[PDB]
Amino acid sequence: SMLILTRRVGETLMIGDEVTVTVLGVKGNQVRIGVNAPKEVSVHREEIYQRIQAEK
Amino acid sequence: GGSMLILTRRVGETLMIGDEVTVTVLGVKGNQVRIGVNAPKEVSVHREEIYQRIQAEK
Amino acid sequence: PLGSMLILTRRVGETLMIGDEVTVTVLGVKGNQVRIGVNAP
Amino acid sequence: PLGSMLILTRRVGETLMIGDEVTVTVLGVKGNQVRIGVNAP
Amino acid sequence: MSSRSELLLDRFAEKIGVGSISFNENRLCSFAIDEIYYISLSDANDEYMMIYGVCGKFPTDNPNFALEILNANLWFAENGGPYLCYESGAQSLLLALRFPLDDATPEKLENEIEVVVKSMENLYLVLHNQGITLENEHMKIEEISSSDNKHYYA
Amino acid sequence: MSSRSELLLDRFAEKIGVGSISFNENRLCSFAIDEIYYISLSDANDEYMMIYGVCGKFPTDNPNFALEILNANLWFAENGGPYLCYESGAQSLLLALRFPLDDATPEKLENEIEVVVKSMENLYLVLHNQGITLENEHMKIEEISSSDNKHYYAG
Repeated sequence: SMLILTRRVGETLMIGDEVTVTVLGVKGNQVRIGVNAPKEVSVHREEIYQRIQAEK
Repeated sequence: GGSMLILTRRVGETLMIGDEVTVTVLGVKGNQVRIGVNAPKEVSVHREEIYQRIQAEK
Repeated sequence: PLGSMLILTRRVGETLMIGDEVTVTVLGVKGNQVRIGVNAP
Repeated sequence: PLGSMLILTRRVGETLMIGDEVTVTVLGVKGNQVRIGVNAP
Repeated sequence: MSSRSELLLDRFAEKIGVGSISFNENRLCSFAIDEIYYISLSDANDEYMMIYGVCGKFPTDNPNFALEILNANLWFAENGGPYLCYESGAQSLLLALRFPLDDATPEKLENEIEVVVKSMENLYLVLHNQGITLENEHMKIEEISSSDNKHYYA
Repeated sequence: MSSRSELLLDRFAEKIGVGSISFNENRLCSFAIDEIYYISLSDANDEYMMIYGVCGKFPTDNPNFALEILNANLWFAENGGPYLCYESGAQSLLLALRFPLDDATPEKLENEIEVVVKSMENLYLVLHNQGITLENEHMKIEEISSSDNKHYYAG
């Protein structure tokens, strides 16, 4: 279930009860993204996480 | 005549200054010499040009 | 100024992992508007 | 395998300081032999 | 006129959009990248410029943290990235990167500052994943604390 | 041999006369320059080689020491390497410096290693003047304790 939505710079979306994602800015096709999440909730660049796990 | 005592030492030989400092010629390669120094922990050892620039920071 | 907020950069097509089962993908960008894809647990 | 010995390289014409009163200068080199200039009280 | 680093800095300021950035008594200036990242520039030598990405106040209580930062310098060395450093005057954690002034261009200066910013992003992510958030104080490097040993560190 | 990095290592072991040197299981080979300085080489990737100068065992008591080492990285950054680092496996202080494999000759590799050696000497010197001598334990790096965060440590 992939939820597709739209936000503008300065706007926010909630994921669950403890995580909020903020659209901080746009430069070209790059989006600055803010994340509020607890300590135990890890944040990863997905391509970096996949390279980590590809090495066993 | 810049140095008071001039002498020669071969690789593996030793020169003593006083009785608490020992200078060892460890190796020679080209015009650079590996030098070993045994000295008390409070006696400081410096490359003279680096010490001069430590003085340059007035 | 933003407190403990973690700030990342994501280009169109790049994905962000949150936790073990949440992913956020930048699906498109124009102006100050971006489209986001959130995979739900 | 040199223990607590302090080791440093000196080119011909470079000087080594020991304490405040002693200097050791590499004056010349031939083969495995070195000419050393020493200043000490 | 100006040194070719001061002229480069004014030209980079106009290209990025910050009003007027100038070096100070200690040949240091500080500014904000996208109003998020504190970058300081040092006009130390006429052959190189220093880029400092101030990450945050160094954890006063964590002895393992310094060792983890040193251990991360391994992989920063592999990737040719900036150096993880500690500024003792402000007790800040820094990312330091040398920028050569020969063939220097505002485009290259921006791209190297971007490398510093990207490294800051990835470090902030790693620190967050370890449950660490660095305090945000003394982010503008007014002055670097000097040491006698700095001339030997080469 | 299967890379220009292996051919570089073989020609370098010939030029120095350290005998037969070969990258091990983890592509880490350790040797001694002048039978004095412990240096390890890692075939990091197909584009770069890593030169590690193992200074000694990291002090266990002084926490301020880690702060001094970190502060020293400021000035090592001004002078173009090497990097003062900590290796978690052997608990050792070391100087790391990458070597480009483009146009790489054993003379260049030897000169870069000499830059590591000069830095090791300077570090030994400043530690002695501070009153510190590093214990000489676990000098040969056969394996590097890897961190999952290594892929994030880049710009």
